[PDB]
Amino acid sequence: RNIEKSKAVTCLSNRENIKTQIVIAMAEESSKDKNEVIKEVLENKDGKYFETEPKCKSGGIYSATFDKVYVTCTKHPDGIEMARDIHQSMKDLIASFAQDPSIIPGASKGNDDFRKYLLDNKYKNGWPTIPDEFKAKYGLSKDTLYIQPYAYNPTKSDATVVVFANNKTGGNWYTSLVYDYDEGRWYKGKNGISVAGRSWDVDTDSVKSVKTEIHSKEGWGPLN
Ligand SMILES: [Zn+2]
Repeated sequence: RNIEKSKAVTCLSNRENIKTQIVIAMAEESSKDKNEVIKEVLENKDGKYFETEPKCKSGGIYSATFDKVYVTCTKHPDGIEMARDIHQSMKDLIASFAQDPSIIPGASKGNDDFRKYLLDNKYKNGWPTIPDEFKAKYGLSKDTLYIQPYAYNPTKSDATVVVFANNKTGGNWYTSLVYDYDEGRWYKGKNGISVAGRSWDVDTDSVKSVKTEIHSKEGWGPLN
């Protein structure tokens, strides 16, 4: 129904509001336990944070963590969490390879082979996808948008990981949606950029890192 989709959109906005209030609350009492800060925001202690305790209309239960602040709902999978999880799985795999080349089977130890490992061993139903409510809110495509990693130089000491989303499950490194892992934000532009063949965040004289580019290219900006 339009009811269920609305519940999903509403919950997303809830989680973003929870995130902002937690962030503000932590900056307020900088020297007090963060889990306790999170608990009071979630429960709307003394009506201080919201008009009422945030509740998911689909009956989900909210959680929030501190690394940067992230919020989840047990009934509404969140695209930022999915991106973070993908980013960390690739980072773990890169660290594992650094101790043991054989963790990737076969002769080829490239980005596609690291991704294949992730698909075979963890994401067995394929890459996770950007939730419809996030797409509706932020003006993204009806197309299924696959949240997925690109590993730059995964066998080397300057390995980096970028998570992005496009309508392909592989073989296309151009994207208009890039997840900036450092900011907790998706970036969107209308002209796609390639995430391949260059570092997430180390610029050279002639080749700007993906991160530099998403923050400086024209038509590019933050979404959430
Ligand atoms: Zn929810």
